[PDB]
Amino acid sequence: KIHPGVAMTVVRTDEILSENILFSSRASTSMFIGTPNVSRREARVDAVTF
Amino acid sequence: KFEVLLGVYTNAIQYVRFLETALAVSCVNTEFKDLSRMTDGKIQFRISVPTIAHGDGRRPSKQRTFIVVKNCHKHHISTEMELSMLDLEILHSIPETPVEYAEYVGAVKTVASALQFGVDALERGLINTVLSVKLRHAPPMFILQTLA
Amino acid sequence: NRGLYNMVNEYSQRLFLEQPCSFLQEAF
Amino acid sequence: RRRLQRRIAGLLPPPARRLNISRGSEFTRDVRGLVEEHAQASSLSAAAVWRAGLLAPSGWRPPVFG
Amino acid sequence: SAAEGLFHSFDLLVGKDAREAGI
Amino acid sequence: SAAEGLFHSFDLLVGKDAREAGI
Amino acid sequence: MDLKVVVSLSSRLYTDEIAKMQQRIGCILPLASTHGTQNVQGLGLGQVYSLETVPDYVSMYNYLSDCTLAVLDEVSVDSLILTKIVPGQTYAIKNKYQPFFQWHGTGSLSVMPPVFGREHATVKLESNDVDIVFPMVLPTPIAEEVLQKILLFNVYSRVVHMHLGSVSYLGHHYELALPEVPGPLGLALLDNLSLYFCIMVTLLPRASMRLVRGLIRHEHHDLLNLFQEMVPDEIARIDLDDLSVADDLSRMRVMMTYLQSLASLFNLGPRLATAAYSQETLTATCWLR
Amino acid sequence: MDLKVVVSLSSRLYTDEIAKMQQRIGCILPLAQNVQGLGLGQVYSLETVPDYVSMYNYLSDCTLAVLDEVSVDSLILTKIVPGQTYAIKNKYQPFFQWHGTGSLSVMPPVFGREHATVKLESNDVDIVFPMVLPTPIAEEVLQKILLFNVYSRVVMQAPGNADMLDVHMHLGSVSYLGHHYELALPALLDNLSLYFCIMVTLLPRASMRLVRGLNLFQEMVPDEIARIDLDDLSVADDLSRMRVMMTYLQSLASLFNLGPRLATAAYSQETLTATCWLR
Amino acid sequence: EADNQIMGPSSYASFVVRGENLVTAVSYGRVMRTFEHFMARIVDSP
Repeated sequence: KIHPGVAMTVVRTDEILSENILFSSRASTSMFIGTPNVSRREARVDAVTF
Repeated sequence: KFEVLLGVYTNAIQYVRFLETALAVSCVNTEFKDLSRMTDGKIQFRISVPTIAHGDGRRPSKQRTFIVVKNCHKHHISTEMELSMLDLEILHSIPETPVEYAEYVGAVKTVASALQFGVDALERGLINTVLSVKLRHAPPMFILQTLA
Repeated sequence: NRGLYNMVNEYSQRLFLEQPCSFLQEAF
Repeated sequence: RRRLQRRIAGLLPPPARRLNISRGSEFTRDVRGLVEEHAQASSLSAAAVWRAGLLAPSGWRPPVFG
Repeated sequence: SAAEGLFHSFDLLVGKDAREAGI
Repeated sequence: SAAEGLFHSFDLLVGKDAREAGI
Repeated sequence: MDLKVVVSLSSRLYTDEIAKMQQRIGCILPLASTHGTQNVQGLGLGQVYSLETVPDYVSMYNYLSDCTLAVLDEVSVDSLILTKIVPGQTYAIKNKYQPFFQWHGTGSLSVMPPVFGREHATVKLESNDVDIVFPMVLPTPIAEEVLQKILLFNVYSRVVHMHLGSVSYLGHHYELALPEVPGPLGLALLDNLSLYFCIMVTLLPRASMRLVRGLIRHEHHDLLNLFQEMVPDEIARIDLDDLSVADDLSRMRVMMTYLQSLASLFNLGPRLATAAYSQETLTATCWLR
Repeated sequence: MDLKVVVSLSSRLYTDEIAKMQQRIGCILPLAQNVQGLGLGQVYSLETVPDYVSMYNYLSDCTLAVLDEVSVDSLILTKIVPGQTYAIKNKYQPFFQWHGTGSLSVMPPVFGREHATVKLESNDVDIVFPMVLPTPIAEEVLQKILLFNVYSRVVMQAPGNADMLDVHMHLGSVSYLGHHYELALPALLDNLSLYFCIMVTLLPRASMRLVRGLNLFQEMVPDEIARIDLDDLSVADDLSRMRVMMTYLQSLASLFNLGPRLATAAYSQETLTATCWLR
Repeated sequence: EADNQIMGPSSYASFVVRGENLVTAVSYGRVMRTFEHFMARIVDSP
């Protein structure tokens, strides 16, 4: 327990799982939502996948 | 012969919409219905600034209308609906017999259930894209409070 | 430092970030 | 021109199916068209071999030439 | 299970005149 | 820009039956 | 394009077998034929890897190279449904293999014979007398050292061997079973390697010996740690020659072609080029390289 | 299918940056979306030692992308698939002619970092594009930089056996299909050279162990200087030597497989592009 | 206190039979009407 001639300043990161709050004012963005396309992918005899 | 009375428990699932949820306050959402008609990614903003009538200096100035341009982001969500084959075969051949009306109603019920899971998945992807483009363009409070 | 300068002058010219504390390069 | 229109109109990709989730009465007729499309694109008839020629542009690739 | 070989004619809903979920 | 040589016949208002502002 | 194989059983699959096959959904299975409806006796790797004979992995590598690959999507009574793997489509392959190698680097995968043992991926059907073994899917940096351990056990059977018997990974060490005899085709690959080496030993250069001599006597790299500060005499008697550039340039061109031929020889088994692996969903969007 | 991949540029690009990105618009580049690890620029950074083998393993691991359009904030680029083709161009400042060669090799640029790069002052990254070059030129420059690294480190240790001008006369020029190119020969390429060196040093004892594994047929083909090593060596040392040698042999063979080998059909020298698919 | 009493049912619930309505088919309009009722209930909540 002899103190050396230097001084150490120990640095560490700390990962913290926080819980944010999101505000967004009335009519902030504007969405142009279109009618979706449907495409029959799996032409199976057991079950069809659209 | 009635041989057992089995009790099953079907899970109750909340089917959400983008208008029933409450972050539709933030977004004025429209039915464009053909997004290929807008090929230009940039939307022209015509910000018109008003003016205060100063009589003291007599330095009269009309309104300074400046124009910035801003990019329109586009997003593309895709889910799949699993409709079985035999229920679609029941759904095509509409019957007239009152004993096959029950099998038709069962096929309609399971096809409507699979469609409802697909539509609910799309209306849960809309909310996810809206939250993603809200959280992409949201600066932290400790900068925005003193900046704005 | 260029991120701080760009954000502060970008908000000034108007009238993205991975960590809020990362712009202020000081430890606590 | 009539020969050319009759030749182009047959050699055309079929349009993509729409489901208007927003409206009520449009969703029912659109899924009606969906099941009427599957039921004639799957069964043994001439309708399911008529569907294979439209090619719906992964499966077919026009090659390169030297 | 219980329905390892049995058909079912109908079911008994838990007093739900318009709901299909539950026991 | 986009209207570098084009006339415009009309515009499409964002469901605003009495408002002229917005997209 | 329907890419879906319905492999049908003759007999009824019991409930524990249904649970054991439902535990393995998304895994690679090699098929016998590429067609729409097949039988179980011929599904998987069991027809080349049987309990009665020795585990020979080199014929299993060429079997996995030749025959098609399929992923397992749906298992039910009397039938289990598979999806083929063609070039031009992106497939979801989940890591359900018992020696767990984490795909953190999103490296290119490799399909292996079950070198780590049969009985963890042996999954057994008591409906019909067949044994479905699932091939090991694992990245190619592990695959090259597993293949070199397979090739080196047969030449180090004569003359510490626990290091060659087990595998090395970042997190863990797993035990992979070695046979006392490799087999006919493993001996054929070792024979081809021996002929390649006994021919290419005379077509080695002379200049790099001067590099390794001056580097041993001068500057120790981390890569120069194997010699334990010692040089043999064969290096010296091939360094009693003078150096030119023309014969070395022709020798390095034939060395380029021979190293390409060795790249052809070592590259055994199918490889899968992963893109956008999800560690939380534990599946990977892959296509055939 | 929908294949248009965009990348997120933080700062807007200035005019000279637009010109330098337009100059090499036809070339391909890898991919990691982040503009930080967008290509090979994180191995060619000033952060790491420019090691060839890790660069090659990263280039063979991650996917490639040919870019179509450049803007002040976006970079339109399509990634590579094994299914279909893309039209790519030869926009590399070491210019190698793609006249009629059916194969193109993608390797890290061994002709200097400045020769195939764009340095972005305004942004956070300095991007580089790999060398897309015909495969006999690829194996020839591998020979003439590998042997030049060997014959250079040898005359740095002992300059009494070889000559620097004697190796610089032949090992600085490639000659494929009548075109005569010059090699910018200056560190780099030292780990691959020492890997090859370790391989050809331990390959005598490797060949002896292999011929003793299975008689005078395969023992006649070594010459007398290539045959004699004494039969006394420890078991653990021999096993670790064989394992490390075969590891370096497998890595060196897959490395002299030149990575993602592109194939072309119709090279149009008027417009400097060729129809290119992945093989 | 938001209240001092709550409204609840005065009796135990009774198991209702569903699934065995053997009433005959009315017409094609009946099966098309129940198809439109089931299918358009996806987009109409109340």
